[PDB]
Amino acid sequence: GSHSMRYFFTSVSRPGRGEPRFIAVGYVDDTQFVRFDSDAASQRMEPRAPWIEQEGPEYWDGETRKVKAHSQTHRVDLGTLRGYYNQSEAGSHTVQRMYGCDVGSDWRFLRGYHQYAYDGKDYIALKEDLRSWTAADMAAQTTKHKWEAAHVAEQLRAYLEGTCVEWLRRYLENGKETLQRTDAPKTHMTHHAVSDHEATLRCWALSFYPAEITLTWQRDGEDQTQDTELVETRPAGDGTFQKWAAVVVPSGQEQRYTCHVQHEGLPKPLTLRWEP
Amino acid sequence: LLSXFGTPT
Amino acid sequence: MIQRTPKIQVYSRHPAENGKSNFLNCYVSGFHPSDIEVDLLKNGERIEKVEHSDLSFSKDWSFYLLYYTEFTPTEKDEYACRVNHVTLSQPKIVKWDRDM
Repeated sequence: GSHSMRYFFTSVSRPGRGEPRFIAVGYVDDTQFVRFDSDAASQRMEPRAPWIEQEGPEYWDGETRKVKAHSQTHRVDLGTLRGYYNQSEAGSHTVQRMYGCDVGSDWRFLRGYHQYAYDGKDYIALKEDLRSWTAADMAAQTTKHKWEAAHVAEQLRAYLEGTCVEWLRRYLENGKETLQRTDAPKTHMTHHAVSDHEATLRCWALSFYPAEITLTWQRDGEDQTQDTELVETRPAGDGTFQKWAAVVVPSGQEQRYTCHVQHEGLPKPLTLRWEP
Repeated sequence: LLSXFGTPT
Repeated sequence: MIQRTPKIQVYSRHPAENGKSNFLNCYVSGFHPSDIEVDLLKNGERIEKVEHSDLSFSKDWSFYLLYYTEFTPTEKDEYACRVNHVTLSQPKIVKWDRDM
């Protein structure tokens, strides 16, 4: 739906070399407002967006406290887990966590989610009815049972349906300029002869927000998921994204190829053709 | 805003 | 436990004009686990004034990271990006092409 607040935790064990690395990140839609890194000077929750800097010192102190609380939970979790799966003390292992809420175009609660992985694998996810867990294996049933006793989901339902939305709403208001804007992709096309009898047509989308886009090639109006090269979307740095999609054509036959571009910033999709 | 609940597996 | 190779991209923030100050980006994504070496080379030699966004990951739990360092493109300066990962025999070096 129209708006989403997510939080991303990674903890990485380093056995020979001290306490696990912990990195927390918060996101409103495709925008990063806060960051904690255990290997960084300040040892504080730091801003990364203009519309969060205005928040008072009660905000930062809180977050710093709670985020250190989170890293301390994760530090235990790497112990318990290594044990559950009986892994040696020798190896690095990764815990990843992701929670937050989506709201819809009226900014009422759409949906909650709270997902946990170990070593890049689904371990335990809270189900969309926000009452029950999905356990990926029988290490993870142990945990589920543990969290069923400790009535965990009940206390997550409180935050996801309440505080999560109510501060999502807040971050949208205080960042109206940035968070509610849509940047249409600026489109052009380039040519590069490749082979004596071949060119490449690279169709470009630049400076778009949010990050959801679709670029397709047609030959004579018939779609070509064939013969094409599509780079995964990527941040400009400046809070906008870029994408390109290339097909390689038989030279003299460029005019036949059209690249088509969808984004919510476009009412009617744009068709672009090679045109010196 | 972050949770107040530390979820040890 | 998993292992994805990182998919790298080297690209300027804005369309490159020789003589005009710009940003060189090294985007490594889709990778696991997180420990990764990444530098930005000028004609082979390491650029030290580099900055990185905070580790995060995507719908499939694969990590992503942006390394960037202000620079001014020219006709002859050759910018690249060296990434090493535990999924790599040898570090990858990916040259920047201003139309990729």
